[PDB]
Amino acid sequence: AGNATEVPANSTVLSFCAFAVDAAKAYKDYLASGGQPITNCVKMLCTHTGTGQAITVTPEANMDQESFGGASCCLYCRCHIDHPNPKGFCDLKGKYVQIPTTCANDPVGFTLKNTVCTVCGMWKGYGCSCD
Amino acid sequence: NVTGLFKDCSKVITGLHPTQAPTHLSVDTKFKTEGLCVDIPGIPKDMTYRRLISMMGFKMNYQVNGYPNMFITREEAIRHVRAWIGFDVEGCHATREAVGTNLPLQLGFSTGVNLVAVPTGYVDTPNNTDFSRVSAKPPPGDQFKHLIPLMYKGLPWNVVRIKIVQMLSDTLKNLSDRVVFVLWAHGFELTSMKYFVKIGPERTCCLCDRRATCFSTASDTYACWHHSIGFDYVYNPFMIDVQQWGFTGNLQSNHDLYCQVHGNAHVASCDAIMTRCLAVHECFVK
Ligand SMILES: O=C1C[C@@H](c2ccncc2)CN1
Ligand SMILES: O=C1C[C@H](c2ccncc2)CN1
Ligand SMILES: [Zn+2]
Ligand SMILES: [Zn+2]
Ligand SMILES: [Zn+2]
Ligand SMILES: [Zn+2]
Repeated sequence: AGNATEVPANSTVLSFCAFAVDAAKAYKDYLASGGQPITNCVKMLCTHTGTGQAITVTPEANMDQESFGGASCCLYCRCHIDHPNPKGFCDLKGKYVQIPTTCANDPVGFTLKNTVCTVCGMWKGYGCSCD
Repeated sequence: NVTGLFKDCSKVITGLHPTQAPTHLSVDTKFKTEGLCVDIPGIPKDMTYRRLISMMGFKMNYQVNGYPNMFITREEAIRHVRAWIGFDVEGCHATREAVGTNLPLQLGFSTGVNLVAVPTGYVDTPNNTDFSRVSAKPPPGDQFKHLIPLMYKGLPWNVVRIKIVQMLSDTLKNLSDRVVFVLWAHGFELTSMKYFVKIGPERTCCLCDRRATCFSTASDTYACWHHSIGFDYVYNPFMIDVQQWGFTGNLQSNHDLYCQVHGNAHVASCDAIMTRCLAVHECFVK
């Protein structure tokens, strides 16, 4: 009974992060010890003529990015654990997230390490027009 | 190739919208094309779902620098026999809004303690994962009849985990710097540990040089067994599955080969007492 959501290549990393006091640190450490990044994300097919904004209602990848389903790029959603937000809600679930193509092999790791500019809506260091 | 870890146990026939699905497998078939997913204009997100996610199938076989192994060898377990706590969990089944997973109901320990939890699961919603009470029933059969009254005598998990930390601390503070849970067929015991165990690098207590055995979500601090009053999580426990030592039949038959003072009273604490007792006779007698 039920429907599988996961593949065996992700069992170890998701188990490790599901039990960690600090899941983001555990994921970073798992990668540094040679582990594979989380796979089975929701990658979208799009026209690559989007705005390039980081978090959007529909896919908005420009030619330097890929678009993903937002929950699938969130470590807390993938491990079914608490979000470190004040009210415990997610800012990626229910949106699409644009990830630089050079980082698209590890979308979960990308969202953990990076920040969206509140002024221009683009990732800091990967599109932000403010600095 | 799929795993049962994080299986969706809801009875909803369809999958999720691409923005809400945790994984490509979980996206509804309608969005899948050309090896990936597409957004379909006019097909909205679902804003009211509650999908129970199974915690059966954890695999603690990582090797990460600075994080200790949870499962230990027979040789390491023998050196830490004073840390041994037998542990067994009897579960109840998800029902009604979900089917296909086991929830912890009676948590038993070799100290003779049984703790009863409210049937609680991890329910994915449009905004987060809601750790909440779920519909459940004991498994059918005369061997599981004793679990029927326990369905309405459970305590909330925030209370149960404090009681587990207090019991372990009182039992072990003068015996060991750690705990070794002694298990028989560990899968469901490891799923139950998700509800009261946290892991990370080896740490020291917030009041001494002893290694940390407990963690508090109230202050994000660490404590040994002597300084853990009010702490809610067991931190970096160790464990061993005795069934993997070459036994063939059930727990009771192997336990009874060495011991006769522990009669089977069919309860989690009894199974936990038998598992520790069997391990003690196997490693230390004759
Ligand atoms: O097309 C589909 C996807 C499938 C599902 C898998 C995992 N979690 C939820 C749903 C059910 N229908
Ligand atoms: O020296 C001991 C062993 C004893 C014990 C019995 C069962 N489970 C755990 C511990 C308590 N004191
Ligand atoms: Zn999330
Ligand atoms: Zn900016
Ligand atoms: Zn201490
Ligand atoms: Zn015995």
